[PDB]
Amino acid sequence: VIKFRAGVCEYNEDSRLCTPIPVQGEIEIKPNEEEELGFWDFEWRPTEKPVGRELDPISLILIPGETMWVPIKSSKSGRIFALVFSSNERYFFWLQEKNSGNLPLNELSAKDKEIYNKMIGVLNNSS
Repeated sequence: VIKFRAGVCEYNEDSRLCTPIPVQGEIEIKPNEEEELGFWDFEWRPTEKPVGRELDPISLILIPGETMWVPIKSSKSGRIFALVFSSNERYFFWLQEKNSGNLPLNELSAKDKEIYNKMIGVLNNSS
């Protein structure tokens, strides 16, 4: 429904560190495929398949209190949209373009207030 360019970022965490492996795809904000599961998919999907990491193509639901919204969990490399889960496979996503990583970090993954506000609202929302 609402599409943007993104990749995956690593599942690999050591101290919540990550290094980008350049991988392309698209993220799509949806309210479900046929809108009856109950929860709001972020469908990721490849133009280049995920590598270096345990992650695969996915259609993944944002469930309150099982999806935390983390603005950036790292400080090695910017551009970290993190959705972290309670031992059900956490998924990290990465901004495909550079709009972050020229400046000191904050809540940046692209932007601070916009993304933070978008992420919290889609997250709570539930069908």
